[PDB]
Amino acid sequence: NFNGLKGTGVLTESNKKFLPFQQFGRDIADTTDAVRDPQTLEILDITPC
Amino acid sequence: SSSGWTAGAAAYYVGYLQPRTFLLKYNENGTITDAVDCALDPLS
Ligand SMILES: *[C@@H]1O[C@H](CO)[C@@H](O[C@@H]2O[C@H](CO)[C@@H](O)[C@H](O)[C@H]2NC(C)=O)[C@H](O)[C@H]1NC(C)=O
Repeated sequence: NFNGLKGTGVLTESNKKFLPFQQFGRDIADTTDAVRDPQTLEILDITPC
Repeated sequence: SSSGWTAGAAAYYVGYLQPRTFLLKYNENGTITDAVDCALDPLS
């Protein structure tokens, strides 16, 4: 429930760099892939298992 | 002083914005590298 992003998946570790204002990653299908954890700042790739 | 002032060179340029459709080509990172306008050319 990361801030209003309901869904089911596996929160792995990724290696992409975010700009200071960009928060939500996306793709062609407009489904969120990369979300930055609200309390600690890092990258968590979202993949359905 | 006021009657004749010597200062360094400077320049400021002003343009004007008009509504258009753009294409943006994102890099492997989040930086925007190229942009293409549509109302410029037949090839565009
Ligand atoms: C995208 O970002 C990556 C790193 O986040 C850049 O990769 C590094 O770029 C510097 C500067 O050119 C090099 O000194 C490093 O050797 C690069 N690292 C690797 C592992 O290759 C990359 O240049 C950026 N741009 C693109 C188009 O990928």
